Amino acid sequence: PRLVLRALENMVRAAHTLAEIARDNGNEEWLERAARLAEEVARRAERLAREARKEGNLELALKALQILVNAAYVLAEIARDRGNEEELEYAARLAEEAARQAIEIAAQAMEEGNLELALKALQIIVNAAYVLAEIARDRGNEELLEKAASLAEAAAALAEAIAAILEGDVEKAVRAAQEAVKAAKEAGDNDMLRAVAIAALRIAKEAEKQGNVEVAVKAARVAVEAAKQAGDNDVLRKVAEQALRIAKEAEKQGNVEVAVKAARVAVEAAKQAGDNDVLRKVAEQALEIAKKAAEQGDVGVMQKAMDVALRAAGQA
Amino acid sequence: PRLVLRALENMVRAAHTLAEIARDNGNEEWLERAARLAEEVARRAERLAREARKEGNLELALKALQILVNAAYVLAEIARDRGNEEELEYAARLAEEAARQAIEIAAQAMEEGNLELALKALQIIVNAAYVLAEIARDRGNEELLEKAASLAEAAAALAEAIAAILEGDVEKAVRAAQEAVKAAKEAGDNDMLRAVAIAALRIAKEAEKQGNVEVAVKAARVAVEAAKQAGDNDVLRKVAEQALRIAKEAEKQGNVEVAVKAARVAVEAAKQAGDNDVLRKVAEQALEIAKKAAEQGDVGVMQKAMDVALRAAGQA
Amino acid sequence: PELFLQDLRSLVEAARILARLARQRGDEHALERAARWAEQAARQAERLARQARKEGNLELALKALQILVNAAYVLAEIARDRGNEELLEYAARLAEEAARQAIEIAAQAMEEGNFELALEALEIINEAARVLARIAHHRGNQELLEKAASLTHASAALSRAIAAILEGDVEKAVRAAQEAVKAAKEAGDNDMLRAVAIAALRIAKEAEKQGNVEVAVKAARVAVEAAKQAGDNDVLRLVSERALSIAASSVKQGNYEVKEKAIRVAKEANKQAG
Amino acid sequence: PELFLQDLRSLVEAARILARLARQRGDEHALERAARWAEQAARQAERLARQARKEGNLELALKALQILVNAAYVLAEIARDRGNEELLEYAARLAEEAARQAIEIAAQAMEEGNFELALEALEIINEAARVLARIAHHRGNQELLEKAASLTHASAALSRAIAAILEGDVEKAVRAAQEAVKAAKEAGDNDMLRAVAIAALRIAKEAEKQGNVEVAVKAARVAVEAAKQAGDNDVLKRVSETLLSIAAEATKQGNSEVMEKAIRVSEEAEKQAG
Repeated sequence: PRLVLRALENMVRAAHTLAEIARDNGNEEWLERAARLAEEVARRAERLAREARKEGNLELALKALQILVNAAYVLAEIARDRGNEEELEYAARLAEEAARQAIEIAAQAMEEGNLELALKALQIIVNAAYVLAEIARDRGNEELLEKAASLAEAAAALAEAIAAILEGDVEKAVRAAQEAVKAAKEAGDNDMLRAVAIAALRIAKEAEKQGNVEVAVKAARVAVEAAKQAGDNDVLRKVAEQALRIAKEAEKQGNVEVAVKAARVAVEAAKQAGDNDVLRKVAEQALEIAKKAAEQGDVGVMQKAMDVALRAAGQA
Repeated sequence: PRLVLRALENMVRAAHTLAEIARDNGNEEWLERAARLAEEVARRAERLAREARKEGNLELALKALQILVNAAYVLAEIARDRGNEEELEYAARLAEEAARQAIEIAAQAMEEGNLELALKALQIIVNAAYVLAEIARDRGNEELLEKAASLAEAAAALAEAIAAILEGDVEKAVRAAQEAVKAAKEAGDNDMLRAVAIAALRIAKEAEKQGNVEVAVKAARVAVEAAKQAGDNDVLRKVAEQALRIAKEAEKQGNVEVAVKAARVAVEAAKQAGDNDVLRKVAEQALEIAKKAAEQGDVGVMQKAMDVALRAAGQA
Repeated sequence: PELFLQDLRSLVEAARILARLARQRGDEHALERAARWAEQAARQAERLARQARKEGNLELALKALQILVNAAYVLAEIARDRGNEELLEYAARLAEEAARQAIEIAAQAMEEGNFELALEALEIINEAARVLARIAHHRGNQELLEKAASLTHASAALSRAIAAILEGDVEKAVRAAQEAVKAAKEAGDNDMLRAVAIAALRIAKEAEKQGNVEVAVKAARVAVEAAKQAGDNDVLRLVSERALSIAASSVKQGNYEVKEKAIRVAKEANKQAG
Repeated sequence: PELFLQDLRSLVEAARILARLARQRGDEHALERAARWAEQAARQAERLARQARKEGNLELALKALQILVNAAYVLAEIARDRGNEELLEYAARLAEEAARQAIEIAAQAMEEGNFELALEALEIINEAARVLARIAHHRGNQELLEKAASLTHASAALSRAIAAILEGDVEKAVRAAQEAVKAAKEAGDNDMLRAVAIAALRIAKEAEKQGNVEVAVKAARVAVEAAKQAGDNDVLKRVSETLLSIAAEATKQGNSEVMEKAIRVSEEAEKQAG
């Protein structure tokens, strides 16, 4: 394992030196040799990364992704001086596909709570953003420049959110997350949305440990905002389950207003998902919330508790 | 190590079978192969015996000696039907120095007090002597019958005496030892007589534990009979040490008559060596015997103690 | 010990920052000051770098070489802008020596199968080559540029063969080695050819470990090509011995034809050794 | 298990003693009884000796073979007086297969380098011939006497050679083996020749361990002599392989002549395998 990664990286570094030497001298044969060398290494690296993911070692996988990103940088360096569109297209495909895989790694790492992997993965993603930018500029395409910028901003917000997950300021975390969904919704990238949602889920998980059900619901409001665009059914399920967990804490606190808002979120998500067991569990808890709101006896809150629970039943 | 002995023994088996088969045909070539093997076995076995005499595992040596006896039998079996004297002579010469070296092995074992090795070596000596006696009849050297016979008979008498030492009737052992020296004296090998004297020293060394100083003097009387033939200075020196040990105990036991006789034996040995240090130490203890006899008031024994002490002094 | 490398690196960094500053703020006295600091750091490192082979810590050795390579970048930059082709000579000699030493380190590591060090030494060689190319660009030495391209190609091929050995695809390794030997022939260095032969020996050793005698004969055929061009009798002897390993393994397989080839290869190696 | 052999020995002594008394008594019925006492042991013991090759306790195996040889003597002691050749032929064929199976045991023991068991098996072989010879004394075939003598001679020469290996001189051992192969050439048994070949292989391995490749070439040359006199392909493989092993050590010594010989003879062994 380790050796083969090192060796591939060293081959990429060799391709980098050769491309430097060739571009200084202007020799076409040396450029062609470099291109041939780089392509074969890229094909090798792609297979290695696919295997490393199946081995389930995320750390080795993200090193393989970094090797691929380095390879893409060299390929782009060759291509942008060579002057062919398919070479730039291949580099772009490599970069975006690596970024997809990297975000899937990051998503898994965030749900596992492995900060080290997640941080490394964001660095890989930032590096991919650099490669994408270099390609996009020299190719001349505003849409791909807009991808790179919006992805980079969303990544920066995710980094800020990860920092907030270390720091424990959940208001700061939500402030970041609001910008994160803003960027992600401007991009329309499914994996970026998936990442934002999973981040919001862990933010909520921590907010529950702190007992801050209010900010947890604010985070859930962002989570549904993203999830409603994305259609990740299992993420919608995780969101709905968490929204009920949050509502149960809001019941235990006696904060029926927060509990009713938590139901208002839960039903919004459930209506997209169509999961019947979730829908019935949601309506079940909606009646439990309404029961406790009736024990509090707040009439205007009960009109809402009615309206939500009855609308939920009207979908279920 | 032991592998080589097995191989040599089994080579003798082979040569023996080769002669056993060949005598029906008259196959002189098979007999010649056998004879050449038997000579080689003797040569290697002598080397083995010399090396074993450095290595100190006496069992390897005595087993090699039994192999030499067996090989000498094979030599004799081939030789007697050829009728040649040299073919008997070489085997006789080998057997003599083999037996002589075996007597050194037996001497060492009896001095160390390992009866097991003594019995083994003595049995080897009896077997070696059987080959010498068989050759002697077939060749007509009747004096070699005497020499073989005495060497055997003495070796057997020593074993019998060893059995009597183990039973504890030491005078029965002395009765055997008297016959042993007589037998040896009928052909007169000084090395055999050294081994006999060492056996008599073993008897004395054991008798010091038992306190029958009277029989111990009878054993010393055998010892000096043999030692006076051979003249080994350290044997004579050891005999003096034993005689003084016997005297020192016979004084404490009050048997000054046995003590005086022990001194009478002591000088009989010590005069042959002529070592003034021994002779003065002996005469000094002889005056201690005279002093002890005076302390008993045993007038005539004190006169005899004067006689023996002064006679002992009169030799230095 | 390690601190000396770290502080030597700091002196290189100070020299780098000074040189960068001096290109903005021109002063021949500061330029000479930087040149003195830089050459002193280089020679101070050189003492350690020569010493480290006696000490046998190859990691510290190749790290000392990395210092020399990094310093050579600064020396070349100062020299080419200042107009001192003698400092280009000194830097080139430092780099060429260091690379020659690194090739020996790589050979020893490949004899061990301690490929970690080999890959790193090859990395040092690549960076050394990068500096050499920067130097040669200003001298106009197209020959040195072709050699650098060849060298980097060859070190890459060695790296690929190494990877194929950790992967265990000895056939792909031999296919890569067939490229490597051509690249080394084009480079025209017998010590690089020794590295190629040592790699080919380690390839054949893997093929023997795995029992793949047929591919081992192909590996040996490449190995003896490299050795036949290099002229090193100790390599040719080791090749002949390995060829007899393959021959014995071929008789163990009962394959008379592969035995026959293995003997003919052992005899080619013997014919070149004389 | 052990009691079986001890009781069989007692029953063999009883049959012997009954026949000794029976000749004074002038009685044939006692000879019938004795022959039956003996046969009842012999057939069961033969099955045990065969079975023991599965069980791997070669000490009990060779002890059972010795019991069979001791019985064979007693059987001959009756049969030579009783005047029936079928009984003599049964005993002879039984003894021939017993000696042959002892050689099969010895071949395994010498391949394993267990000279200890080898000398004991060779001891069985040395004694076993005596019964065939004392039978042949009465049957009048000098040809059987020659076979018997030769059978002992070859096992004795192996014993003489084994001693020189344990004493640690491979050249003296090879000289003794050169006598042994001539003794086996007079004897004309392929399985004895296999025992010689296995010994010559173990000797060659010793000579390699001691670095005396020249002597090892002689040792293997004797090994292939035995195989060339009586064919065994797996011997010829092992020999040809070992001769490359010798050639490799000869390469390590730099002795091109001994290496070339070791290759040429490795090739002869392959050429004989065909």
